[PDB]
Amino acid sequence: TEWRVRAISAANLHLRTNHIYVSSDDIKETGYTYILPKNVLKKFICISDLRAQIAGYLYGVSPPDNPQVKEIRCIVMVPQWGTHQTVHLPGQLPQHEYLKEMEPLGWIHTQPNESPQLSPQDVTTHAKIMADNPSWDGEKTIIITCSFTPGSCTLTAYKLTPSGYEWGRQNTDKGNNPKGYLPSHYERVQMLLSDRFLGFFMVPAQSSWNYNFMGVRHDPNMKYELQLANPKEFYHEVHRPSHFLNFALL
Amino acid sequence: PDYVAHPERWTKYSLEVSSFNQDPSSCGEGRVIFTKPVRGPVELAHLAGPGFHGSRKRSRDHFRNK
Amino acid sequence: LAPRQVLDLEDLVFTQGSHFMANKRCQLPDGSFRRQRKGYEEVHVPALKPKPFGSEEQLLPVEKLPKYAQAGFEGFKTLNRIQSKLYRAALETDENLLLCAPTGAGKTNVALMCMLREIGKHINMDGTINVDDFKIIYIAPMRSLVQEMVGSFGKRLATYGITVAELTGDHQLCKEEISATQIIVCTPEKWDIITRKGGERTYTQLVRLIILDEIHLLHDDRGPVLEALVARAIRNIEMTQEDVRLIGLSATLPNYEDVATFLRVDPAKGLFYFDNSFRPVPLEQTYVGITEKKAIKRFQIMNEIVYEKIMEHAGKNQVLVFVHSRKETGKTARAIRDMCLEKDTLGLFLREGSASTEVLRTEAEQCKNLELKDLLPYGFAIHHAGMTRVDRTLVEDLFADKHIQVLVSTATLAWGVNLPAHTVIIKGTQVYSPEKGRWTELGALDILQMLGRAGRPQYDTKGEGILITSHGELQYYLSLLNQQLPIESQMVSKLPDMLNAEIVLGNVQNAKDAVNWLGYAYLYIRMLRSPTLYGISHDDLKGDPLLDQRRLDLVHTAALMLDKNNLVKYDKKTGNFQVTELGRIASHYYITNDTVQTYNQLLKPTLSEIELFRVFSLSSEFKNITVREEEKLELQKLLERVPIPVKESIEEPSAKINVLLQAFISQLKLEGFALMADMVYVTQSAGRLMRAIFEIVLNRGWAQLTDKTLNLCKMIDKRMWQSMCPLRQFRKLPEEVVKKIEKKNFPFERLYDLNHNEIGELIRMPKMGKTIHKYVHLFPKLELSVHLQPITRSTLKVELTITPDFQWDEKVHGSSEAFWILVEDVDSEVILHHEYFLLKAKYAQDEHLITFFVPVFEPLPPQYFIRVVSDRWLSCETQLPVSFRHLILPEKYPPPTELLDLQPLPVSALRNSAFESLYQDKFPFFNPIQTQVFNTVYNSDDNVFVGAPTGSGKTICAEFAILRMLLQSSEGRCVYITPMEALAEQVYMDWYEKFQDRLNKKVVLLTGETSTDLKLLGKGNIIISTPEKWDILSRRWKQRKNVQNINLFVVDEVHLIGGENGPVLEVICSRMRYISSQIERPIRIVALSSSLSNAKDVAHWLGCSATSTFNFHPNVRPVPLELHIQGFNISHTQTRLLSMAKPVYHAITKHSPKKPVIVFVPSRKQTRLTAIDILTTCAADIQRQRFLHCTEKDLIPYLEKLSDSTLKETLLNGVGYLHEGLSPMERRLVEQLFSSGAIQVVVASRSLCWGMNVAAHLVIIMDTQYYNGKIHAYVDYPIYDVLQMVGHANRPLQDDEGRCVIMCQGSKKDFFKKFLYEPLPVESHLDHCMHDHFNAEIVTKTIENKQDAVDYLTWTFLYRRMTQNPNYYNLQGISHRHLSDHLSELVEQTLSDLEQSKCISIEDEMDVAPLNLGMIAAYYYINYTTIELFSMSLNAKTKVRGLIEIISNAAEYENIPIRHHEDNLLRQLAQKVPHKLNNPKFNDPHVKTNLLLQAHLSRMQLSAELQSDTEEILSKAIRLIQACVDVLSSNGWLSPALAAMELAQMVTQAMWSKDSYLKQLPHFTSEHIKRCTDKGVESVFDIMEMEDEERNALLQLTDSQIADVARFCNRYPNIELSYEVVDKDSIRSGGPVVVLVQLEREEEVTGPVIAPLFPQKREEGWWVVIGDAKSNSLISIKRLTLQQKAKVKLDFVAPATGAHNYTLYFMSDAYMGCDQEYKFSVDVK
Repeated sequence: TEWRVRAISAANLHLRTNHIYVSSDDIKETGYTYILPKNVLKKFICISDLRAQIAGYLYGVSPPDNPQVKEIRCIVMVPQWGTHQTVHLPGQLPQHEYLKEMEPLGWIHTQPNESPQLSPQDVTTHAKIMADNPSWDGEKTIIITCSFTPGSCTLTAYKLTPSGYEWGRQNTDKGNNPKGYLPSHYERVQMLLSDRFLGFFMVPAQSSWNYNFMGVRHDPNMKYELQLANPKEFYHEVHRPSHFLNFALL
Repeated sequence: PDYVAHPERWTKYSLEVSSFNQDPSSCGEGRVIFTKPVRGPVELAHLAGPGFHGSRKRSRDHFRNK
Repeated sequence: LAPRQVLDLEDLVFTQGSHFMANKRCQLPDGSFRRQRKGYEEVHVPALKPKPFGSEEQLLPVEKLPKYAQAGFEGFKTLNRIQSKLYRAALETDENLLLCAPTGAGKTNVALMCMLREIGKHINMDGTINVDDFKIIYIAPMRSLVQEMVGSFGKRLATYGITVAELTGDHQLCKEEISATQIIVCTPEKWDIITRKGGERTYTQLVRLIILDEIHLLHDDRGPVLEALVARAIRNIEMTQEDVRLIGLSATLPNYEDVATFLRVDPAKGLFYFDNSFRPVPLEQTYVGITEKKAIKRFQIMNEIVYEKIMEHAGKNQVLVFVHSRKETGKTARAIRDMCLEKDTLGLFLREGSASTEVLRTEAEQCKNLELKDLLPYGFAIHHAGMTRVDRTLVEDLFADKHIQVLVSTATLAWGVNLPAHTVIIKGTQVYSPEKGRWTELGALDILQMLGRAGRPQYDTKGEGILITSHGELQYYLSLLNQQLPIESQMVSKLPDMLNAEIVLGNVQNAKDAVNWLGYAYLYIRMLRSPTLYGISHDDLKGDPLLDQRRLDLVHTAALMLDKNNLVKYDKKTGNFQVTELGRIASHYYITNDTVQTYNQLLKPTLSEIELFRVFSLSSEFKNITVREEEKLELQKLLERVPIPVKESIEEPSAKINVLLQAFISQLKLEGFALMADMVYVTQSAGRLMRAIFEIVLNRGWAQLTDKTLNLCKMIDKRMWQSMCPLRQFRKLPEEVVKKIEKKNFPFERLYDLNHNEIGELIRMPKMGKTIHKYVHLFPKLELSVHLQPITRSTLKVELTITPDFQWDEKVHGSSEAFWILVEDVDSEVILHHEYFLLKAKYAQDEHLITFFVPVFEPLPPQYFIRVVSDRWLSCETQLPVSFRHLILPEKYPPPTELLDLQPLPVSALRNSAFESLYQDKFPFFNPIQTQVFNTVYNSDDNVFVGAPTGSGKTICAEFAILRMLLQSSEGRCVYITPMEALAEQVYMDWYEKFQDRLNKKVVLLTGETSTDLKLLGKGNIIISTPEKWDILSRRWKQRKNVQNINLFVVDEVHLIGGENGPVLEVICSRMRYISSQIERPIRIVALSSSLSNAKDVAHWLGCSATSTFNFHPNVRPVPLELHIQGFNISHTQTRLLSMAKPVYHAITKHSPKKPVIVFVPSRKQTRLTAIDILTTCAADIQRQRFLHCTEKDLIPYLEKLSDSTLKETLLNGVGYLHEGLSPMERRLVEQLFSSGAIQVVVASRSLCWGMNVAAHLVIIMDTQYYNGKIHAYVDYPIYDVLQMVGHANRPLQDDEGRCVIMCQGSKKDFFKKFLYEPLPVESHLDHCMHDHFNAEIVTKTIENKQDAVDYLTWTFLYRRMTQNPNYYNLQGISHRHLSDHLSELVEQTLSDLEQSKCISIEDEMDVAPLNLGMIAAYYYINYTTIELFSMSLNAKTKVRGLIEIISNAAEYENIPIRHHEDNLLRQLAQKVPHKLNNPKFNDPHVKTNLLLQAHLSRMQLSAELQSDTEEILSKAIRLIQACVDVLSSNGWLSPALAAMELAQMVTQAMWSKDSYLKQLPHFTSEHIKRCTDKGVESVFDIMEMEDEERNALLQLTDSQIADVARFCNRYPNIELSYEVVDKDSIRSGGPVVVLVQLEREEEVTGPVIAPLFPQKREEGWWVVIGDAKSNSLISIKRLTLQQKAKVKLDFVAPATGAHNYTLYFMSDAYMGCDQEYKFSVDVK
């Protein structure tokens, strides 16, 4: 029942937005380059938690000039619940009118501790999403990990090689060290934060994205409908109605 | 903290053709041409343009008085 | 200014507060034997002997009282001694009264007598009373006393029909209920809050009497509230100069003369002081102070003292016990009973009177569960305000009837109910004060009130009041009760807050004003009469007799304290105060400055719920609240389980108050006596504190914190968390039912779809399904629709349509529901715009439209969010995202034309000397704009567009063009177009002397009539006209050659093309361009406009080249403009105007003290109100007559010609005012006075901005809004009107600058900031009004097919603007395909509507031809909707009653104003009019027009506003009736046509058909007609034939009267009609028949018709009609004008065969009784 301590800690999450470091200089120049607006990143960090991972699907479009740059125009929050190692998301991919023009570009998630490698749980999740829905191209989708460090948050991006995609779908182990996991599976893509344009959010209608507290009401086969509205923070009152109701019972 | 160890790898971010005055005789591009949007027995002639002088007592009884 | 010193307030603050005593030595009364008990010292004083009656001291009975005041006194035979002595003062005079009487005297009767006098000076003769003409305010210390007084006064005054209600508590935005009642009873702080709100003025407008009950509370800590209230009342009395009576009922204490001075009470005539001897029941009071300090032994000693004292009275008495705790009453009762049982075995049968009798009575009533069951069998009983239910109202009855022997009660009984007892004992005297945080000595006032009940007034002769307290330092009660405790002032402690409240209210604006205000405070009087106690030395007092230095030091210290907290910006140099919004909020919500500083420091845009609760806990209101060790266990228990975690704060007070607030919101219960008390205290504070925090964050623009604070406010109000089911807000639903819904984790939104059966199944209770389904739709819910169109590249015009979607219940929702409209950016982090939306029950279920402007920045946001949040209901909001995906921003406008620095052109630049003579007197040189334009506008001949700010002198450029035209062509003709008729008249008046006189060139002004317009255009060199007149003149341009050949066409104020009536201007300008293209002799176009951003579009539209386009920036005006904008964050319009009243005078003094000022107000009434307010404000200051610069002896000749009394009175003081009600002569006289400089200030209505021909140094605009009756809302001024008002603020000759101050609602401020300083963007609205112009073009054969209409659309300005700003016109792209598709759709939509109304005929989907309806609509210049309605409604048997209703339904009258409160007057008029309309909506222009037309026909006299509206209606009535005549004659219906002709002729003469024809004659009355009728005179012909002497004897005559009557008779038509049928014998079936009729008048008179009542000028028009009355068929009709001779022939087809009978009718549209009728027969062969 340390949710109170965690909420007190997460209340001071805007401070980390004052400084953000982005990995670079390790990426091969060949391939796509992804550009993330600052406002959606700041909001995503603000609505996150220090010990529970959250995730959001990325939708974007290439600028008309060149197709080697991907502009992430939107972030979609879906009914989800996460541990400190992985995020559980519904099987259904988000579907909405505004998403027709924008192609999926992968997903972005936070993690408590910065790690040099890419989490095998993340690799498995990405590979399984690829296998389930063919709308996700093998080379056009990326995993953006926003790891939390003392002071600031360190963004980095990864993509899956064909060998990694093959391994992930057949991987069943969910431990820290699965069988036959090697760094050749993933690769680093180039990502830049830019404030020259603004993105938006889409959140589930008739409900909220966070299901960490009412986890029993979350099923992988659940269906949802999106709406155009900014998400609420992790410890918002609507996310934990049991805490408010039980206290009244007291 | 890899950012302090290898600052070169990481990058710090603050994060805060028309035609006017048409007439029936016109041609060429820019001419706005209309296209379907595919969504009185009595004649009024005037329409469409063309003290105490003590006068003699009137004959009367040809007035309304009602 | 004077030197200012800083004095520590805490040094001069009386620390003891209400416990401070200045009596020092206390002289005991005559009987003062002291009985020490070795445990508690006792002091005894005897009852005072009543004062013997003096001479003529008989008690005055009700019979001697005034008869009107006898009612409300039933139950009393004669007044008491004190009441009788004050009878004269209360009833025979209005002197302010200060009553000092012993407690229990009965001052309530004196107050009632004063109220009766106030009512009796509102008797209203036959009417019972003037209930709505006055108001009385009652101020009482305790709310229980408030309720008691409300009940008593209601019972007394129910005979007078006056309702008295109490408004005390947390009421905010009080409803009309306060306006409904006349006597308001409340607590001092409650009234103080209401006054601080700034809405007090609309309440106290009728207030004439305020009663300050228990004004001896000044010594207490709440004294400063009373001091502030009294000082504010006195200052308002002096300012408004309205006498308001102040009556204070005080206890007998020293320094009462200081209070009498403080109350403006004359010591000789208003001060009444009665010592304790005058008490109706003298009492023997005993005081018991416990010497021992042992807390454990303290209660034992106190109980023993109570018991021994009670046992003395035994049972043959009645003992009342007072305690100060709800639970301590039962404790005391049970302890006393038990100790009587155990100590001496004293049985309770002693209490019971006469053994078993009446024991059954209490035994029968013993069946209660409020612990009375334990005590009711005996004499004991309890009575507490809290948790008593109905047991209170029954224990009161039982004790009143002398059955309960011992009654222990809380102090609330002393105020709530008047049940006297023989002896009263007060226990403890300690009360736990949560704000103090400890136990404190209770208020002296409450002790006095509850000790004033000793001894029944009727059944007792002696009283015994025993007061038990501590022996140490608590014997000062002797000074209190023995008339020895002086009243002291505590205002020093709360001086900064009182000063800040005054500063916010505007009563003070500088250290001088604050020093003057401090004089009315009781503290100043106390310092005068007792300097030593307040730290003032005698030397300082003698060297400063008025204590000016001390008062200024106090003012400076308070100002420094306020400035430190950033509440008031105060500069030491000038000693001036500036009000900050933080200070305004602090004053409105009654929070201390320390709390404000804490909030200002702590509040951040990123605060969460935890930090928000912590910030609330850190308020200074709870500084004294500490954490008691005994309650720490339960505090920790609650701390572990909380929904909002508490940041750190293990056991600090902040944690305590935080968890208390959370537990209160969660409706939790606690087991601590003290804990619940401070929980209640923090809740009561939390209401206002959270409201103030929400206001602060909302004003700061933060969005997330605003939402969180609003949710917290609503949760505190409703005592429920947001996560709970919203249905808990309805208190009717059972708790378990809603609990069942909450158990099912099921969203509330989905519950709308389910029906009652499905709901019952889901909740598992089928019975409750119907109630739940009913309550679901009761929940407030709105639907949002947004229409978005971009104005500029940085602003968007948003039109939000709000459609309520819930069933309205007055029980639940109430009179009105409030909503907050919030628009936010993508991140929902900044509130770009916000406003307050008020939904009224009357207008519920109706769509509401809200228009506002929001900015857009360079990175185009994806979308904006619009939120409508309920101000009261939890979980009641609607969010609508406004997508910008498809937005096309307008093109950035090019830079304005640079003002070249050229040496000014001398007037001798005009080569012609005659042209020079026009200006060589006015000025020697032109302003730089004119010099720059001169070459192009004079030497060149091409089209030129001039855009300059108002007052730059564009009229001189127009005159340049006219002079060039005259120079090149002697007979050249110029046309000048001005959108406003007032501007046209002003320009005509100006140019008449310039051209007609000096240059001898004809100048004419166009009028309504077409023939006169044609004559003027033919003989006029310079034509001045409005868009509508020139439109009707130029529609047939293919026929009138004069319209074709005009050398020059000048358009003034072309920027009004955007505003209303813009489409007519656009159409006439486009038609002029089209004519210029055709005629082959170009018509030069000179366009004058304000600074236009998109001047390129207008120049391209009008053919002006880029070199000849002069678009200047607004900062180019010759007289620089200094513009200031002030925002008033008040939603209510009346409250906003009342708050604006004084800032008008303040701005007048600040900006232009000695220079002319013009004030613009919304309405006509507000003009006079503002003039009077300015005069009162100036007279309140020592200036008085400062706005009058000439002697009154100079003014009297001007005032003689005036008629309005109020206007004359105001002008006598130097302030004038203007409105439409004033006669044109009066307005000209006022303008002449203002221009001459006699008066400095004039107040004008907004509708006179164009009309006025005067300039001022300062212009003040008020509220920038006006009520709209049709939409029952307020719509802001058009920007063009604001620009015109600003243009008045310039005097080039004598002013180096022009200043303008705009006062408007806070939201509107940004719009004025954007638009006023920058060039104005103008769009077109021709697309909405396309129908009439298309119909006119079709009739004129300009548009012969559907493609010709799309060609015609290309010439318009709309076509130009569609490319530049497509989204404004609902256009997607700017491609040729998009534009062509949109134009084709628009023209097809318009032509389909035209064909649906049978106005035109569409053949083969391409060709269009006109029809009769369109023809007549074009001929009479009438909207096509109106002619369609005429065609539909008119049938073959409509009468005049139907005709009037049809006419009043015309679209021309849709714009008739519906002003405020006109509904009552119209409803009253509705009974008077003959033809009553069924189901009248009085907020409907058509009903108003019908009523006004009927009144005009009935010659009824009514208000000036309604007369002004009647003139406007009669302006169009004639053309509408002629159109109806043509419509009826078209179908062939005879009788309706004749009825319509008679309707026209009787509207002209303003009489009904039944009225005798003599009503037309001037100076004729009902008796005049009666005398003629008896003689036999029935028609106007008779008097003309009657002899001069003979007719003179019939009626009374005067020279003027008979002269006018004869003049009318000469004008009366004497036409003779002779008709001829051509070839009567030879008429063939179906062959044409020619009927030739010749008519000629013998009189041969000239001139217009004589219609006195009809406003405009009418020329008589006749209707020769042939028809068959038998078959009601109109065969033919021919309209003509006589012109003293005429020869009219009309023809028709002979029907069938045989002899036919026809009736030739001759009718008139001007007079009555001149209509002729002939019958002829024809034969068909």
